[PDB]
Amino acid sequence: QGEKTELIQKAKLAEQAERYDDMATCMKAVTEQGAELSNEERNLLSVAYKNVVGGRRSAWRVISSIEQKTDTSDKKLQLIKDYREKVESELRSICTTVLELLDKYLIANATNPESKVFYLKMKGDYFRYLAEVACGDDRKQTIDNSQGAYQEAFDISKKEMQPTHPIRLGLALNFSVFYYEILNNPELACTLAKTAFDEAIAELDTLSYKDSTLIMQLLRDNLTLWTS
Amino acid sequence: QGEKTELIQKAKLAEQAERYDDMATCMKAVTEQGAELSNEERNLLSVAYKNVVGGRRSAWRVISSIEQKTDTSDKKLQLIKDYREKVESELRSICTTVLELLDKYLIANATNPESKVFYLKMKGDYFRYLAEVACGDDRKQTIDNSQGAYQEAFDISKKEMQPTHPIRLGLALNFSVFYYEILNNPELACTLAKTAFDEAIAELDTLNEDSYKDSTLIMQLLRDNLTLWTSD
Amino acid sequence: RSMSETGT
Amino acid sequence: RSMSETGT
Repeated sequence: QGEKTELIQKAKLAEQAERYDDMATCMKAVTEQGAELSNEERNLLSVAYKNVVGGRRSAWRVISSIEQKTDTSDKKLQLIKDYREKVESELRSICTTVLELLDKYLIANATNPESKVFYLKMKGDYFRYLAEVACGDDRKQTIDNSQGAYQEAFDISKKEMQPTHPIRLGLALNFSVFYYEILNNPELACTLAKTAFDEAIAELDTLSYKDSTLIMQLLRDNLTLWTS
Repeated sequence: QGEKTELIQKAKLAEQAERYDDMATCMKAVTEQGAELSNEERNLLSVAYKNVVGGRRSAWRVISSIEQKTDTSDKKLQLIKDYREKVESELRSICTTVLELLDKYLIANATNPESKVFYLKMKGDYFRYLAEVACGDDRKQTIDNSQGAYQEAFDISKKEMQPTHPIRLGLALNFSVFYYEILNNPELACTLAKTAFDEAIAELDTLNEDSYKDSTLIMQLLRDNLTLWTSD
Repeated sequence: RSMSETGT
Repeated sequence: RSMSETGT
């Protein structure tokens, strides 16, 4: 469409300028046209929201740490909490926006199994970011939602994609992070990452090799950290 | 005073969170309380808006660089210009906000030469950022407003201010950049930077003892600029 | 720290 | 590579 080209061009401009809120608006607008995204469009959408939500996650982490070190009956503590809650509501709004696009357009209209794994993984990621800042019954539901998406993504990728495929490696990576930081199960996080590494290294010829290698390096970085 | 203490608290939280739009919002509200800013509050305001305007400038530089590289007949040329203009508008709004803060509150209520220099340098900076994106006659007008502010800050500081002090050094750094980048007079930019550096070294023994780090780092920026400008 | 895909 | 005070 005459507009879809306009929107992607703005998206690529916004990306080079590091205006990720503009990038996300353009890519969200492309998605709601209804047509399946190309690999290029898919990556622009992922890069945009990764950066949009990433800025709030880092802000939340800074504020919560300050909060955890502040005294109880200290006057200045309520302001800290209120600021954390403001940042929290932005993060939730961003995550629910992404999850909406996934459920309404992206997962459903995926034809490749590779495309479907990409989006199911994205679904797991954004419920995981919600689970990072959830508590109570809220936390239990978001965790199960994140797990459900990762587990389905995991199964498809094990049946349809090769161990060296970057999307399968990247899903193993983020699924292991889920086990380590959300479920707090480090041994299972280690096995998930190690298994993916070992299966990929046994086929380094049947290999895009750069992105596989760099993801496998993140897998092993985590493993070294976790086993130490 | 109750709200002012809250506003500073939130300003400092937003800074560590790197939420500079929030930080600038809080410091603008403090400035509009009308009272002369302490040195801490003054720096908080400067950091907040430096980050806020700086993100628009870096984006502007990227977009303008792409546009300069685009054929004049390209389909997407107008889209690129449209996007540059959107960012220019944000940039001009931020500069206009700082400039009106400077002229209605900060420069107006300054009662000492140091605050005068600080705020007139800031006036010079934000008019310079306006000049970076101006064309036609308002380029000439923003250039003259930026230079006039820098020159007055410079005259006051040469008379009243210790030459090694970070405020004096930062003014000379930014004025030298204005000569290099805005007036495109590289020889005068070098001399302005070199003269400031030399006078700072000569008066090292009267440098304020709690400015050692900042003076060392700004002197180095002067030397780095000099090295670059006198190479190619 | 622990790294996810965004570290790439 | 020209730097102003924001470089600090």
